[PDB]
Amino acid sequence: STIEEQAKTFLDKFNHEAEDLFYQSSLASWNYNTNITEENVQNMNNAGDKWSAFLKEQSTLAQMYPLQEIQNLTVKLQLQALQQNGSSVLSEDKSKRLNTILNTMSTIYSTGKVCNPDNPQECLLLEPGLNEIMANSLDYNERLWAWESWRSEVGKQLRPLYEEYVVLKNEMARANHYEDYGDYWRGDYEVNGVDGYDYSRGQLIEDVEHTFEEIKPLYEHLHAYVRAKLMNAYPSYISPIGCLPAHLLGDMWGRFWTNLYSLTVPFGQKPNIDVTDAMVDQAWDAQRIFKEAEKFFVSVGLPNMTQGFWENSMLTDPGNVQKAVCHPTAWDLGKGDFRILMCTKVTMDDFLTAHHEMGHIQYDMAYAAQPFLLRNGANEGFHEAVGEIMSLSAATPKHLKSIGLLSPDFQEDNETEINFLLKQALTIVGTLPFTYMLEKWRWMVFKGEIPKDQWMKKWWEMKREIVGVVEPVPHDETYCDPASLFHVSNDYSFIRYYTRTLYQFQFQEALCQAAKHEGPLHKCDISNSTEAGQKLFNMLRLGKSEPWTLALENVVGAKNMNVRPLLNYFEPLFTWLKDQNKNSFVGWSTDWSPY
Amino acid sequence: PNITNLCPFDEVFNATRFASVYAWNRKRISNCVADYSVLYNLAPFFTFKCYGVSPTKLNDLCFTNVYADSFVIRGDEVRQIAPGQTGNIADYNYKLPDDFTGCVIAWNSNKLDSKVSGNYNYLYRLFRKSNLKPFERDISTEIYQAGNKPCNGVAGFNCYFPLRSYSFRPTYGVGHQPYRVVVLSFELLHAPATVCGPKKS
Ligand SMILES: *[C@@H]1O[C@H](CO)[C@@H](O)[C@H](O)[C@H]1NC(C)=O
Ligand SMILES: *[C@@H]1O[C@H](CO)[C@@H](O)[C@H](O)[C@H]1NC(C)=O
Ligand SMILES: *[C@@H]1O[C@H](CO)[C@@H](O)[C@H](O)[C@H]1NC(C)=O
Ligand SMILES: *[C@@H]1O[C@H](CO)[C@@H](O)[C@H](O)[C@H]1NC(C)=O
Ligand SMILES: *[C@@H]1O[C@H](CO)[C@@H](O)[C@H](O)[C@H]1NC(C)=O
Ligand SMILES: *[C@@H]1O[C@H](CO)[C@@H](O)[C@H](O)[C@H]1NC(C)=O
Ligand SMILES: *[C@@H]1O[C@H](CO)[C@@H](O)[C@H](O)[C@H]1NC(C)=O
Repeated sequence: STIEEQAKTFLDKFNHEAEDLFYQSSLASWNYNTNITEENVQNMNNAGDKWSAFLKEQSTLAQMYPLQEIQNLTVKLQLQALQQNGSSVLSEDKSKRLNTILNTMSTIYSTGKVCNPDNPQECLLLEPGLNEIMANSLDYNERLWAWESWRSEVGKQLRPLYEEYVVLKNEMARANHYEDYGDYWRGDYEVNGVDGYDYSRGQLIEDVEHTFEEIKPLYEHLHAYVRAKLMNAYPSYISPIGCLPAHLLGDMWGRFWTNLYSLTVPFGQKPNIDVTDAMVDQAWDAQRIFKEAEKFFVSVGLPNMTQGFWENSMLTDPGNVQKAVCHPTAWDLGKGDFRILMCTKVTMDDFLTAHHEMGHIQYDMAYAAQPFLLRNGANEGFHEAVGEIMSLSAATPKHLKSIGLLSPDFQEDNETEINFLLKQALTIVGTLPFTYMLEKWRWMVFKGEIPKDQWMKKWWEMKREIVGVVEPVPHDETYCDPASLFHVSNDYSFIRYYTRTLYQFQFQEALCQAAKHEGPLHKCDISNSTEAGQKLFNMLRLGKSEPWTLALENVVGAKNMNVRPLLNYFEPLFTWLKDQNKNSFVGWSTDWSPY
Repeated sequence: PNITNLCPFDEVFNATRFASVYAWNRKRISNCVADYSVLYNLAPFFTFKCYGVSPTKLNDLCFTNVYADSFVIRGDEVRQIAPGQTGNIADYNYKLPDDFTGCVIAWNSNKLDSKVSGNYNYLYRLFRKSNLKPFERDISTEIYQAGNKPCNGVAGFNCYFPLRSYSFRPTYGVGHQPYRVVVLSFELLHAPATVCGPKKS
């Protein structure tokens, strides 16, 4: 009779119809992704169309229930998720122009081909070739040519597109009662109505700043060490007092530093902990790799895999005649159907990635009892964080000695721990200032704090001031140098990686104190510990029903982002970096002294 | 003495098609010999939760009438076919009394009741104004009014068709695979009890 009971009945009918239509859409996307054929393409298109039209009409019927007279938090959360307009709040012409802009950004990024002048008979694409020449080459002018050519071409073809994109997304967010599109993206962390666990959209930026202020000394030491090692790589071009040149970071954009492990190795004479040779000698096929990951997950106390998981997942590349997407993806199709799309090779990296995607699947399996619109992570960081903690625990030498990949006579001295922690730092600590810089530039350009003709000058100054990376040559506003990255060009939130990185080590400390680990944090394994699995499954069972602050309090006993677990993880590497930066200069100058 | 005339449990269990849970089939069993040892000795019939009577002494206890209620539900709602349980099936589709003398039998039927396109021949009632009485069958397709305005037979705003379909597919988890459920209810009346098990020589 009341509005709340009307909302409950409407949500029951929506949940039933949503789970059927979602299942058909996910099955058709799966059939396209494991079998790239044009009838699968049109099946995926028809099911996606019927799903988007279903949510359009159900959000139209969902906005007839006002939220201010609803007192139940779960019904309010489901209706808040359902009533989001998205791009539908605009006029039809502006919405069509926005989808046209997003599609042509996608086609420019996917089909962006940049090659050598005077050799046009074939040219080289970004994903096959430019990634290899950025990650493997040691030539300064070759990396400079590839970097400047790709950013020049992509920036001149993408700058007015981003110029219209920021205005259209700003109009979309201000029509949706948000301050800007940055506020719309920060709205994923917003918690309203729960006493003590309240989290605002505006608070996240100072929280990120408050975490980054304690990130900054460790990164500075790592930056100094990387600069010293790049001085070994490039003798005269890099300055001791200045920033790193931008095209020497091992990637196209400087997002990850993990391609510098060959150049920046602490102890090259010591071997690595690569167990690929042990898998190929003992003939570890992909099925038994996933069986070992399942054994890890039943060691920690989580439920094992479904029978339909083993029947329906394609864990091996099928062959030449059938083409499939090789990207590792965990699929929650709905109706208790869980699959992994993974073209497994017999390597340690695919073993760790299998642990990561089975952590994704376990997270999806646990909130199956939730209503359909609450079947997600509590925020966007949790879903990847709970897979990355499994990738952390499976990569330890103790776990590899446990499952027979690593010999029991293996000596774990401090030098291999230092170089393992430096590999993890180049993957993890290296991406944090780039992520915070990129998101804070996007937040100010959506806010209008950055003027329109001052984008590159502001961006490069922050890259000098935050990340400590200098441009090779100055760039004017004919260029759009942020937009060369995949996430910004295709309308993706980027702060999820920063929050995932923090939540990863927070969850790792909570599980390792749950499992009674008596050593340093990077040695820790959560295997054979039921209490740590129960402590984690208390958060996995919630889904999106509770605030992410409450889920964090369920795991780590804190309701806010903490950076102390991450620096506690990298503590012996921090002491080692303090030891070997005595002769070198820690910190950078914003001057163009390197170049 | 020499025993013949077995009860038609083959027509109940080994039927090709079961009814929906909202229109659950009720078959009365009278004037035959009822061998429950066949049902116990079949391994695909996984769930044999019997309440108010022991499964071992079913062959000795004789009853006046045996009611075999047969329907199809999902995996997760098998537990709602029990005394004192609640949910969509217990409140709105099939209700068991608390003083229930009889057993429930449930087994997976993913090979029979699931199609690749999806099976839509099975329906459950999602919305009822009141919870059902025990052993009550509601086959009405009247529009459910969740709001204040009259529905007038048109399923518009706050007016829903009360019956939703279980879209069974062979690729669903164990909690969403189709489960065929037969509920045996044993009743005794002042009439001479004629459904009994065989007697040994
Ligand atoms: C993949 O698609 C082709 C297209 O005809 C089909 O013949 C083949 O059976 C499909 N593979 C699978 C595993 O269904
Ligand atoms: C909110 O509704 C759900 C079912 O929709 C119910 O289980 C829960 O107890 C309700 N919470 C409150 C606080 O009323
Ligand atoms: C969605 O857009 C419609 C159309 O302008 C509007 O009436 C409705 O209030 C919007 N809903 C929200 C939650 O902003
Ligand atoms: C999962 O574990 C249960 C008991 O722990 C077992 O009965 C079942 O067969 C297992 N399933 C798989 C696929 O290993
Ligand atoms: C490892 O420990 C030994 C013994 O204390 C010490 O001499 C050596 O310097 C340490 N190496 C590193 C890299 O910490
Ligand atoms: C976990 O338990 C299994 C079985 O009891 C055992 O084989 C394995 O070695 C244990 N793991 C560790 C790290 O001891
Ligand atoms: C149904 O068919 C099976 C197949 O072996 C048989 O064993 C059983 O006796 C039949 N009847 C019943 C009532 O299950």
